[PDB]
Amino acid sequence: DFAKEIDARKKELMELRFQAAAGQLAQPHRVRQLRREVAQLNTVKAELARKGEQ
Amino acid sequence: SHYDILQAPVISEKAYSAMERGVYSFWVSPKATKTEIKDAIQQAFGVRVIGISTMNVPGKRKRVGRFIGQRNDRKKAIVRLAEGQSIEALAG
RNA sequence: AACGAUAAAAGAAGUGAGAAUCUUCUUCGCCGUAAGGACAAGGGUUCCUGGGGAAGGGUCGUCCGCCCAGGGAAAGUCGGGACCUAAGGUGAGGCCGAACGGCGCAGCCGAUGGACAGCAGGUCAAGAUUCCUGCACCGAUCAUGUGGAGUGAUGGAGGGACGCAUUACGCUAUCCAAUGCCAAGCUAUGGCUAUGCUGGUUGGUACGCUCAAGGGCGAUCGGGUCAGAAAAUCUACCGGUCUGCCUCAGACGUAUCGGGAGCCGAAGUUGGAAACGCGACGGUGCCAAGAAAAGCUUCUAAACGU
RNA sequence: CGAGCUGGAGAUACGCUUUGACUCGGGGAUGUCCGAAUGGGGAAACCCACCUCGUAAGAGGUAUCCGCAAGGAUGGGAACUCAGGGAACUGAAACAUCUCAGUACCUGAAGGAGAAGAAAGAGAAUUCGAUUCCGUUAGUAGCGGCGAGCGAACCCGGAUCAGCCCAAACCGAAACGCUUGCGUUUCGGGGUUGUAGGACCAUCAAGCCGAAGUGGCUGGAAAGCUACACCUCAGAAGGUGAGAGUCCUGUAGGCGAACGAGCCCUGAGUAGGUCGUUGUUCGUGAAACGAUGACUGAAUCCGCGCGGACCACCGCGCAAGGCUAAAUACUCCCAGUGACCGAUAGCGCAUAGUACCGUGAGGG
Ligand SMILES: [Mg+2]
Ligand SMILES: [Mg+2]
Ligand SMILES: [Mg+2]
Ligand SMILES: [Mg+2]
Ligand SMILES: [Mg+2]
Ligand SMILES: [Mg+2]
Ligand SMILES: [Mg+2]
Ligand SMILES: [Mg+2]
Ligand SMILES: [Mg+2]
Ligand SMILES: [Mg+2]
Ligand SMILES: [Mg+2]
Ligand SMILES: [Mg+2]
Ligand SMILES: [Mg+2]
Ligand SMILES: [Mg+2]
Ligand SMILES: [Mg+2]
Ligand SMILES: [Mg+2]
Ligand SMILES: [Mg+2]
Ligand SMILES: [Mg+2]
Ligand SMILES: [Mg+2]
Ligand SMILES: [Mg+2]
Ligand SMILES: [Mg+2]
Ligand SMILES: [Mg+2]
Ligand SMILES: [Mg+2]
Ligand SMILES: [Mg+2]
Ligand SMILES: [Mg+2]
Ligand SMILES: [Mg+2]
Ligand SMILES: [Mg+2]
Ligand SMILES: [Mg+2]
Ligand SMILES: [Mg+2]
Ligand SMILES: [Mg+2]
Ligand SMILES: [Mg+2]
Ligand SMILES: [Mg+2]
Ligand SMILES: [Mg+2]
Ligand SMILES: [Mg+2]
Ligand SMILES: [Mg+2]
Ligand SMILES: [Mg+2]
Ligand SMILES: [Mg+2]
Ligand SMILES: [Mg+2]
Ligand SMILES: [Mg+2]
Ligand SMILES: [Mg+2]
Ligand SMILES: [Mg+2]
Ligand SMILES: [Mg+2]
Ligand SMILES: [Mg+2]
Ligand SMILES: [Mg+2]
Ligand SMILES: [Mg+2]
Ligand SMILES: [Mg+2]
Ligand SMILES: [Mg+2]
Ligand SMILES: [Mg+2]
Ligand SMILES: [Mg+2]
Ligand SMILES: [Mg+2]
Ligand SMILES: [Mg+2]
Ligand SMILES: [Mg+2]
Ligand SMILES: [Mg+2]
Ligand SMILES: [Mg+2]
Ligand SMILES: [Mg+2]
Ligand SMILES: [Mg+2]
Ligand SMILES: [Mg+2]
Ligand SMILES: [Mg+2]
Ligand SMILES: [Mg+2]
Ligand SMILES: [Mg+2]
Ligand SMILES: [Mg+2]
Ligand code: NA
Repeated sequence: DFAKEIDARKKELMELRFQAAAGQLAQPHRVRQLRREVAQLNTVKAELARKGEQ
Repeated sequence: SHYDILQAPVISEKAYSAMERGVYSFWVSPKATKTEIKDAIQQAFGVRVIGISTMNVPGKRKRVGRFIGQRNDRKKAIVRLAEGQSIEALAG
């Protein structure tokens, strides 16, 4: 399911990128926030790798 | 995956007249190929692709501040769909 | 001093603060196997659009290959790679050497060569065998059907596979003439009233009991082990065995998709010329004796089935 | 740590932050492509694959040499160390020996150092006691076309000092080797030398806490002038509108974290020799000794090597097996300091290996 959680931020980042290429990018911060949420969402995966499996 | 292969739509008076033909034009990450670029377009927008063409494009060599500049480097791809010619309608 | 070839330039009109130099019009002179056009190397946005005017431009500059910004670059079929080999470069093993290193079989890399499927048009300001329209071709996977069985290799054979000069026949590109056709209008200067003048006068594809130079080819049954590693129903050797088949270059007709001077679309004739291109790997002569590999065609080995 | 932050960046929009941001100290996790590059190819950063994961998207592997295997190596370093190679200008007022110099350079190996190191030594006292470094000996002894010139060591004074284990004589094997309780190499015990021994037999970190001044005057502005004070384990320094002990940062001093770094034997193709050579002061000299390139080739403790041809005596030492910290060198990097520079100086650069030049190496 974590891939499902990731690609939603991906698609919003894509359509938001399109909007930036056009005439409307009124909240630039929503960009890097979404990128944050991807990094976090992957970093958490790393913590379930070594945990449990040892 | 597919979302971040697509770069940003071309905004060109030529590209927008092609918008009226069912033709769609947008930049992509240059190291991608046609096969994956097509399944990306059609995973994303839900539409059959019947025609792809692609072209590497050098970055223009602009100069700011009297420090000589560099290139930028892109790969515009043009695509023709089936008769189901919709995208998001977001054309203008 | 020079302002980079002695191929001249003139007028009108425009834009602008500003003009011998920028734009337009009408003339003039210069190249025309070029000083026109299409590519390869190489250059790297110089391309198109809109702006600018410091510096760059041998003067000027409203302009520029200069500066700023935005666009433009599309391929199953073109060129290269996912195919092949040449010189050369590499090169496990191997041969050498105070060290670093030097040679080197197979193999590998390496196009300047081999192999390989598309042609006609339209057209952005800026791309075209790439996009679009018309109509093809090539490989691969699958499905339906005919077929209802043999496929047939990192190995064998054929073949690809090649010189120079000269030259017979036929043809197209392409070029010329005309009282052929088609289109448009006019004419004065002294004349012509059109038999004058000007211009255009076919590309691709599909189908022909159509005309057609030229060009390619012998063909099986069997013997031998000692030949191609063995195999072999394929090759090579040897012995028996009887003009004709194929191919269309190109032309012609019919149809169709285009293009076509021009004010949407006319005509598409007869006569002549003619390639180094095509038919083709033709013919003849000559000595200095004119790559290799894959693709391609043919055979079994193994295996898989029947 | 306790209010800011959103790199230089100086330009706005957008936000983030007292449930602690930003910044600092310390760990993790991501880590495209090239590059020893290592799946195969290659004109670096691009082309082309295969195998298991297999739902895909994505992940993991696929070089060679060492080794059963773990596990190791390949490449990169300013200078410093050791080694294999090894110049020439030059001086000799010419030039051969000689010097320059085992200097430069090339190559190999390694580390924070390295090399060397535990006496078959030095040496002349029957002294000494591993190696390295410094002082001195001493430019003495010597070497030398006895020319130019080159040039030790011992004693003594310092820096630091540590000594250690294997081979083998004999036990016990096991495996293999043959006419019958033996001898080729492994594994344990044992055993390691010259006054001969041994066997067998009796604190630094990120940081936190930190004393003491006010009025008038000149002036654009106080830190200067002035007048009265105050701290001082703190008058080092920098900032602040001009010169500040008492305005700020600090200073003396004090504290200071989860994870954080840091001391019968005793070695043989040898010792020794002849031929070529060479190293130390050693240039064939009366030329010992070590060193190998070629050919030969011993002895055991009443034995072996040396003491500068050689002999006797008298002395010193046990070769042919290994390891070994520290005193030494250097400066890419960091800190402090300076009778060092301060914009033609100082590094080439107040930053740039840039612009620019070159096909390049390279210069700049
Ligand atoms: Mg296409
Ligand atoms: Mg001149
Ligand atoms: Mg004019
Ligand atoms: Mg005017
Ligand atoms: Mg002016
Ligand atoms: Mg002129
Ligand atoms: Mg002009
Ligand atoms: Mg006009
Ligand atoms: Mg031309
Ligand atoms: Mg080019
Ligand atoms: Mg180009
Ligand atoms: Mg132009
Ligand atoms: Mg223009
Ligand atoms: Mg322009
Ligand atoms: Mg100007
Ligand atoms: Mg300017
Ligand atoms: Mg000018
Ligand atoms: Mg392409
Ligand atoms: Mg096509
Ligand atoms: Mg090709
Ligand atoms: Mg090849
Ligand atoms: Mg070769
Ligand atoms: Mg070689
Ligand atoms: Mg070629
Ligand atoms: Mg072809
Ligand atoms: Mg046009
Ligand atoms: Mg053009
Ligand atoms: Mg065309
Ligand atoms: Mg002819
Ligand atoms: Mg006539
Ligand atoms: Mg005519
Ligand atoms: Mg057959
Ligand atoms: Mg006709
Ligand atoms: Mg081959
Ligand atoms: Mg802070
Ligand atoms: Mg700032
Ligand atoms: Mg590689
Ligand atoms: Mg590699
Ligand atoms: Mg690997
Ligand atoms: Mg000389
Ligand atoms: Mg001299
Ligand atoms: Mg000499
Ligand atoms: Mg040196
Ligand atoms: Mg070196
Ligand atoms: Mg090294
Ligand atoms: Mg001493
Ligand atoms: Mg001060
Ligand atoms: Mg005071
Ligand atoms: Mg011994
Ligand atoms: Mg000897
Ligand atoms: Mg000798
Ligand atoms: Mg002499
Ligand atoms: Mg002697
Ligand atoms: Mg000796
Ligand atoms: Mg003596
Ligand atoms: Mg000074
Ligand atoms: Mg300077
Ligand atoms: Mg100056
Ligand atoms: Mg320099
Ligand atoms: Mg250059
Ligand atoms: Mg250059
Ligand atoms: Na007339």
